[PDB]
Amino acid sequence: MPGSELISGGWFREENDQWPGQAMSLRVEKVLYDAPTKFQHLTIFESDPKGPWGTVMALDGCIQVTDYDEFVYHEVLGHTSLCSHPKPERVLIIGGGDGGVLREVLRHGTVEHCDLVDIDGEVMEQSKQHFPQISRSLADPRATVRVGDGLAFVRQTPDNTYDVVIIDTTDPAGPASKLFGEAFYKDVLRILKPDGICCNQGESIWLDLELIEKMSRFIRETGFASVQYALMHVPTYPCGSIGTLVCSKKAGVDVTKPLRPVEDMPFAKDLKYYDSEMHKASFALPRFARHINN
Amino acid sequence: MPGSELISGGWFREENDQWPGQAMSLRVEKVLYDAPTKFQHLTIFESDPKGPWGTVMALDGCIQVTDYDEFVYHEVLGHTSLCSHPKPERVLIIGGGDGGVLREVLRHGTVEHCDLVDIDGEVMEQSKQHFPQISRSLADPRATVRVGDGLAFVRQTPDNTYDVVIIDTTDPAGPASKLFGEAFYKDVLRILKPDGICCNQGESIWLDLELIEKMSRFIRETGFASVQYALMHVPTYPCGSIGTLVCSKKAGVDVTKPLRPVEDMPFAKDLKYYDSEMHKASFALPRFARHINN
Ligand SMILES: C[S@@H](CCCN)C[C@H]1O[C@@H](n2cnc3c(N)ncnc32)[C@H](O)[C@@H]1O
Ligand SMILES: C[S@@H](CCCN)C[C@H]1O[C@@H](n2cnc3c(N)ncnc32)[C@H](O)[C@@H]1O
Ligand SMILES: NCCc1ccccc1F
Ligand SMILES: NCCc1ccccc1F
Repeated sequence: MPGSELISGGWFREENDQWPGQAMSLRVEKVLYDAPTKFQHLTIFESDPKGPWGTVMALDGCIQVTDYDEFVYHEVLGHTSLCSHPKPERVLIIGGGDGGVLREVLRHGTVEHCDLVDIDGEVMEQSKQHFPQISRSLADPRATVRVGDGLAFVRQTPDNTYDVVIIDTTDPAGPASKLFGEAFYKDVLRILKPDGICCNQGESIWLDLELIEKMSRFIRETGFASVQYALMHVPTYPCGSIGTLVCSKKAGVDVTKPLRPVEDMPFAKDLKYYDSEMHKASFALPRFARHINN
Repeated sequence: MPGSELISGGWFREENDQWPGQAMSLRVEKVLYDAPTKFQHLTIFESDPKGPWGTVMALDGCIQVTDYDEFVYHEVLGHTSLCSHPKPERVLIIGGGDGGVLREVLRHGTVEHCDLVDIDGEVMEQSKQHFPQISRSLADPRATVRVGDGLAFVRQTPDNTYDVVIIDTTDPAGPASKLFGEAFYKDVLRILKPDGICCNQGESIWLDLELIEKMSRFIRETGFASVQYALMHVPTYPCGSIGTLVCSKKAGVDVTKPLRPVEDMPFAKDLKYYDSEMHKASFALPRFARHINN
């Protein structure tokens, strides 16, 4: 819904009815691209050089990435999921057209192939033009990048295809709407191998607690053995955090203690947020929310 | 620096040169107070009833408290410090004129008396008027509230007076400037008993990392045996978080694991954010910030 109008008087103001009454605002130095795509309104701007945020991307008015803080969400989804799997060789990313989660997934030496399926091919194009440090991964021969709806893709995929499925989507308003639903997760379960792990963009414990409760419950009811929400610090998502529901197909698995610590891997010291202490800490939730995890 | 001009368009915008290029914005339903005090510009407003934030207070344009998320910082400062001490009987709060930390300190049965010294008497008056759930503590018989500069109060206080000193101040621009300084901390060390603990308003890992490291350095140099930063999730502070440096006078103290777990206390079930799991998780820092704690 929201579009070009959110830039006004030198500021981008993230006003949205998904978070009534509040708006994170970033100063605009230069707009780089602002257009409707086939699916979403896409805005990329350079923020004020006197601030640290760098380039910023928003879809349907909702901030998706900035240069300064993108490493948090991308490291958390990519490493919390793959470090919870015994030997993740085949990975699926639904959404993620900016390439960030793919960049982090492809740090793991176990990965043989990752499919990435985003509905909006302009997101991949503009990420290659304006976010080269996030998009470099897209060209890698381990990846097959497709433009398509994630629901339709999973309905064409065989049972037991993937070790890990990562659902990196926009908010429920817009083309991601059915990806927050039970029918979609039914198929995600089916396309995972017996030891499979999924994680998602699991929204906010401040704004979306009821949805998190609802989704955590229906994902267990579809047949995942366990679901645990990992909370992470991201300044430029609404209220300064986001979470991911980390789900295990197989019973007896505790995703909250890494199974294959990143520290035993050669790229651990290049990460800017994630490590095994952060992984365990991410599943400790405020008392008001701790019931999500038990 | 800033004042009434941050309300415009029906919104309050937290523009500040302490965080250039960004601003949190809240919709204003009704201004409740807006004026210079003896020391600071104080603004209180009721936010959009369509949003969750409730009443909001700002000093010198910097959001201090909202009804919806105040319990996080108040619980973390009050309980992380007192649950790290073996028997905290005498406590000093510098700043904290809203009374939130004092509310939390006075849940502990060990506390005989808490002194609170805030430079701005108008903050206590307005917090009683407009934040009763936060200020419900100020007139307790276990508290003595005085209006004055915390710097002089700590200088005048005799050695070995307190078990815990909690420094709940505004940002360094303004009357709290010298409370981020080494001379103040020297007096804090002096007025603590030999097994004393202090903690403070420790600013942001995204905006202030250099300041945080400088403080941790000089607090150690003054003679505190250990200093560890605890991170917490507060949507309405800049970037969505803040921290506290929790410092022990005595050697041999690990404040990162609770000494007296709050679960053994009768009010644990009343808290909305803090518990032992959150206390331990708070000291896990993102890799980029990890050098604060080692
Ligand atoms: C930009 S990425 C999130 C930013 C942090 N990496 C979210 C992507 O989800 C895609 N998205 C939204 N709906 C769908 C569907 N139905 N299918 C696939 N991808 C989707 C959308 O086009 C974004 O590029
Ligand atoms: C409002 S409280 C922080 C909000 C979350 N409890 C911060 C207080 O610090 C006081 N403050 C600022 N400088 C000083 C000094 N020098 N001394 C005491 N109190 C001070 C200021 O008046 C606020 O009431
Ligand atoms: N409101 C932002 C929620 C979100 C978080 C992460 C990635 C995409 C995304 F849309
Ligand atoms: N910019 C907000 C920093 C802060 C945090 C907490 C209490 C007071 C305070 F000023």
